[PDB]
Amino acid sequence: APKDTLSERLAMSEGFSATFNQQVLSPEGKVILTGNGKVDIARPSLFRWETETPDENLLVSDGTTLWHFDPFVEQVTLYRAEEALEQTPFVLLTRNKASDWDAYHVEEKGDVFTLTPTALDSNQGRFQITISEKGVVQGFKVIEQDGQQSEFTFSKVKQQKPNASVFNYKVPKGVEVDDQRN
Amino acid sequence: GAMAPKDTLSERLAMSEGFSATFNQQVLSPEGKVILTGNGKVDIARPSLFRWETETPDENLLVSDGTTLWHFDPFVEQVTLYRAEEALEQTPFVLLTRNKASDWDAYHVEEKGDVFTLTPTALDSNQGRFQITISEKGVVQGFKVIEQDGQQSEFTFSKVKQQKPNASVFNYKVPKGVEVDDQRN
Ligand SMILES: [Zn+2]
Ligand SMILES: [Zn+2]
Ligand SMILES: [Zn+2]
Ligand SMILES: [Zn+2]
Ligand SMILES: [Zn+2]
Ligand SMILES: [Zn+2]
Ligand SMILES: [Zn+2]
Repeated sequence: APKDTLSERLAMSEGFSATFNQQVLSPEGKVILTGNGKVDIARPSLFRWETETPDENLLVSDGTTLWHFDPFVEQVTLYRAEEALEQTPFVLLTRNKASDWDAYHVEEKGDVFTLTPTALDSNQGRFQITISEKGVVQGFKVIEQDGQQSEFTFSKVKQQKPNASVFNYKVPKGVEVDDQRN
Repeated sequence: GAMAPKDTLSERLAMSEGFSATFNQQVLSPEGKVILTGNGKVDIARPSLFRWETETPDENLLVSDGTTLWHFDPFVEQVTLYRAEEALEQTPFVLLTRNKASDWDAYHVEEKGDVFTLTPTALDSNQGRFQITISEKGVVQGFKVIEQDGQQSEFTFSKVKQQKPNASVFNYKVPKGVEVDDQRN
């Protein structure tokens, strides 16, 4: 099955580190933004998404707190890691079992897996994960209902679980802290 | 598969007499960041026929009917004419129109899965390496032009129609008011 193929491929490694490039395309197909950064991901639930361009910022979850640090505005915002998917979709790359995909219909074409929300009332868009038969994640795409798509491609993949330390974010000096856990 | 790279690459290209598709381009610097994007559409009929219509970065048209290669630029409103048998001199895209082993005579070819890497056997070539990604069913997914210093111009195909375009698609007619730069020599 497609869900089982996706999950078994994600399960081949407990984590990875990589650089990424990003391209955002309008519904018309026009490039709106290009960006880049780095990622560390350990399964389940742990992700450290570091954006270099165009908006330098850090998003990091230890499975309990989701932190958002933006250096330009000297701000740290706190969220429940329970509500990660509401805030960011990158947490999908940290899944590793078929029951994690209950909200979606899954389809496979080669290494490309498309996850479509089951309900039709959805405002959420579809997702795509490109992952090799050896379990190497090649890309991730977020497609809005109106056709706008943000595309992430991974390179320089280190197919090893990052240390737990990488996700234990400490609030730094010189920032305001906005608690959004309640 | 990988023990006969040119035969496999040839057999896969021969699976369809042509295709049409949209394409998107990314150029990556030697340090791996995106420095340029583009898009357009392509029609290919095998052998030798191609129509590569670019929208970005520069809007322009390249089309060969096997005899004449036309390059039309709408900003300068000029079309240059070339001999089609020298198409490779002007564009690497003609490589997607091949379908037999003797067409890869100038290259060492490596197959790793669906990715075929074409390397000029001698280092002198101003051109660097080429990469064609094509399924076992013959569907071209992408094409890369790689420079020696690491820069890569990467093309990805989408909305593919695995069907031969009509021969009429490649019978370019020079539009009224366009200047003609004849290089057929
Ligand atoms: Zn994170
Ligand atoms: Zn709240
Ligand atoms: Zn053969
Ligand atoms: Zn055009
Ligand atoms: Zn132009
Ligand atoms: Zn060899
Ligand atoms: Zn005109």
